Amino acid sequence: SGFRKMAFPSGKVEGCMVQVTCGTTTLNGLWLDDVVYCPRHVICTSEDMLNPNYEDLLIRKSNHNFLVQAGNVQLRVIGHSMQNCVLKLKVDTANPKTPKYKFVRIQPGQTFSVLACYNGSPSGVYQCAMRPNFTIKGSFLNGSCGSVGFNIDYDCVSFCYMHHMELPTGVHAGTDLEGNFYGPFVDRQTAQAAGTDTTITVNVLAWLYAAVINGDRWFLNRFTTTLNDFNLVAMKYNYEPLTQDHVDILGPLSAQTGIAVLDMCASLKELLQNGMNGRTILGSALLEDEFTPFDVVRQCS
Amino acid sequence: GAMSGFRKMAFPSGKVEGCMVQVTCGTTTLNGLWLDDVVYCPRHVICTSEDMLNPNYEDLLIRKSNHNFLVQAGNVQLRVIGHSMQNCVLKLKVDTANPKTPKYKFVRIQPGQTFSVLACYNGSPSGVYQCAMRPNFTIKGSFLNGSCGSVGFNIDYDCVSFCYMHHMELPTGVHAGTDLEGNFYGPFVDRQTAQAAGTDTTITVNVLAWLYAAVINGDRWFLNRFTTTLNDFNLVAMKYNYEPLTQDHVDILGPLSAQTGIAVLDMCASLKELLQNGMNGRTILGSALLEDEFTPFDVVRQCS
Repeated sequence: SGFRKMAFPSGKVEGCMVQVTCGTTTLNGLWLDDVVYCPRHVICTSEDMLNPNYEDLLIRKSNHNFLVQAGNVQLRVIGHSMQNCVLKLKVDTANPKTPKYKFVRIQPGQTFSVLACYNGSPSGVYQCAMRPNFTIKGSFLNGSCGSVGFNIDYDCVSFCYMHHMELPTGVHAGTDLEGNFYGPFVDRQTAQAAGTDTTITVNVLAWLYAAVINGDRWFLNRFTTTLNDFNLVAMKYNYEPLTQDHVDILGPLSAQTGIAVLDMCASLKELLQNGMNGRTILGSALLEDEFTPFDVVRQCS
Repeated sequence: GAMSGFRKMAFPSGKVEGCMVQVTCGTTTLNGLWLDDVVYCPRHVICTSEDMLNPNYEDLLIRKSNHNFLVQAGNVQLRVIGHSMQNCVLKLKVDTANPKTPKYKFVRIQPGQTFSVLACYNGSPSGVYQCAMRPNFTIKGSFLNGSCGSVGFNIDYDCVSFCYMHHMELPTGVHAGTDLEGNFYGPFVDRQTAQAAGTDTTITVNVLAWLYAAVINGDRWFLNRFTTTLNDFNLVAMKYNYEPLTQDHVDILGPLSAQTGIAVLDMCASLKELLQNGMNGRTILGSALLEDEFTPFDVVRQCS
């Protein structure tokens, strides 16, 4: 018993963090083999910040304009190229601490750990979900530009996120490691705001399944609902619509507990319309939406 | 501002991951911490499930020799060359100093203080979380199976301060353990006897620190124009299962009071009203709950 949110152990990623400086701009970089990956906006001046022509500005940078520091060791930049919004700096030394890794793109609702860094130095690690509006909850004190998000499967680090900007609403926005933004954001200094956020329904259902596996069953009811009737109610509460894909993903939890997904949906519907009525689920008075069905299957099954 | 949407973070766990090993005595396997040439682990590794009701640790340990302990670091077996018990911790001297030993210290913490736990199974790190030692001396730990020997720590400028080692799971799912000198936190024993955590309370000084952080960040909706005496606040707070606030706690909040221009007792009156009204929809620093696992030490440092 005891369902606590956990980040992946961050050691494998800590070994990859470096400091990248271009002129007056300093941020974090990820050093894998002989390449350092970082946000392409490291090359921006205040003059450039509004409507920059990145590829044109970059071909006019000499390698030595890039200062890469790994601890007390300076790495020499021998090449540079841009891949979407990510800058790739080829260095003269392969990182001896490079773990087994892959670059993956995640979907909103999926979870990962972020190793928050400042000036190439790891500060802390936290677990989070990509929100349905493609932002990540977090402050200026939860890491700066170039900090990365990842999952670990067996001994392999799957890098899924790189922080590009902190928005004014206490959330950050960024890209995958191939430089493709998550969400309708751009790497320019312009008025950009996160869209209205919604609750990740499939994760709340996974969390209710976690509560059942842990013997917290007070909210279970005898009813079922259709997927359409549930979605009609859920959307009135700013919950994401549930898809057949989400129903399929919850399949193993349904089979393990003997509670069909649309049976658990009827429990959630009752919780939304009537509240918790002075009760808790897994010791919490609020419904948790940053645990995926896989996080539940991994921690307790 | 700086803390809008603040998320609690654990310390980067790399320096501790390099210290985790698997310790086996007969049929019992758990985690050990390898620092220099010593492996630290719960002394109950020498117990069977049967021994756990009434273990006589001195009698069980005298019967062991160095060769009864199997220590594995990855795929490498470490040779045990000595063993001694220090309170509830077993110390195994090994023939190899850990080359990954970080700069470290052993410290004993107080209830309300925070630390990170690197949850491990069979000497392998599984996850990391941030927590506080509860006022009832327990920790709200992971779902679990074989995490005994997993440790709690803080990191200050590349020095790891080890403050906790997991020993037991209590019937309420919470965890109990010791410091790295083997002294239990709370009135618990490394024995499978009827042991129950006392009623847990909210860490008031941490909630107040969080409210000051919210004010520094321009989130002021919960403030009121009242002040309270320290005793009137404690009379109300205790009705809500909040820890009583002491003059030490009032002193600790001093720099936050000076930075915001809000006297501690003035913030106390605001908390008293929050407890009365509740946070039904509203958020503070982007969170729907009153946070009690963020200390004044960290708020003062993050809000210079």
